[PDB]
Amino acid sequence: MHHHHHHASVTARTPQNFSVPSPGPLNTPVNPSSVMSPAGSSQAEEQQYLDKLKQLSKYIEPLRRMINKIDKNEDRKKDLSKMKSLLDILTDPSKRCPLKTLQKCEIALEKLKNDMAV
Repeated sequence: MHHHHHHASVTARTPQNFSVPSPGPLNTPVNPSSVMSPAGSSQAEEQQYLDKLKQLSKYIEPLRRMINKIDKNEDRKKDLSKMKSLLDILTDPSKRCPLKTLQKCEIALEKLKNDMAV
């Protein structure tokens, strides 16, 4: 008789950002008319789309620090809305992040970097 698992209990299930479910292989359609990938060339686009969410998912933090050093400048008071926005965007809890926001955050944060580095 082992002795170690005596403190927890299986009561209800509730995942949190990739915990229980893990959609990997896409070879089982369910929606009507699904021929947007006959040759099977849509994995790198489905992977980068999610990989891009994770790409800026890192820059989403540095923004918080910027929001302070930015509001700190009366001349760059306008940029304050850029960091707070980018951060408020990339933090989308609906898991609905279109390449438009990702690409914009990357392009925006990039243009804001050139002005931050003197």
